[PDB]
Amino acid sequence: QTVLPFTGLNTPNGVAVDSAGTVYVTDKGNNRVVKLAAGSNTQTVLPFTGLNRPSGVAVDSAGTVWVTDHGNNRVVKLANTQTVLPFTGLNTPNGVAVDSAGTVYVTDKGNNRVVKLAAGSNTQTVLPFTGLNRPSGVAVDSAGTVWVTDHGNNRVVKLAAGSNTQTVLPFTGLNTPNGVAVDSAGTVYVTDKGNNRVVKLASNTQTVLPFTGLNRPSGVAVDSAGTVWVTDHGNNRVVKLAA
Repeated sequence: QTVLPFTGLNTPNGVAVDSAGTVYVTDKGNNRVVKLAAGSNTQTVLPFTGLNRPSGVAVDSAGTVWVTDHGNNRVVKLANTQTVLPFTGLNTPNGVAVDSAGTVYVTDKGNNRVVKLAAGSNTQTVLPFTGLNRPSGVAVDSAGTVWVTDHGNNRVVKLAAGSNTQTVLPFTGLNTPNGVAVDSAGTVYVTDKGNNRVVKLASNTQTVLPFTGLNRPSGVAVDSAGTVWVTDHGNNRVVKLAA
């Protein structure tokens, strides 16, 4: 593993990576989002304003950055105009994901639900998950399958594309799973926050990734080359492992 050269992070939560290898991190305790260009030593604070304990971050292929502004019950995006997305009724939203169509998915953690907003729409859809308990991370693959970490229930669930009912993924021994990412090949990675580890599922037999010294890992992201980035929330750092 290598430790990325961020400085002064305070409980980093979410992480996202784009196709040029730029890494974006929500610096939750400093109310800011920072980024590192590939191979750079200086981080840049993005011109978001008014953030309060931001949690999740996602980036689309057009370089637009979406952040769940947890403490303000809202989702904001940056194209340098910041705009607030027209979600309604959110309660401490935390995970965010965006598909190729520009559809934004949010885990509405305080309301035990997952909602989505189609691009340029004033229509919020509640996804038909059931029995969720503080859902925390969300990922969506190219086929439209949605994965959610059901933090409070120590499980990961998914709604297969076109399905009306969720399935529980065959992970074993999770303790408050927090972040989820899915690569091009359908491999799912989950930060098992309460066990200080990152696991993955290609299969019903999971693997533990060979990170060392994690302390409540939170966010996870994977790039097109299979490199895995994890916010090591308890150690105020971001670490990565190449494939």
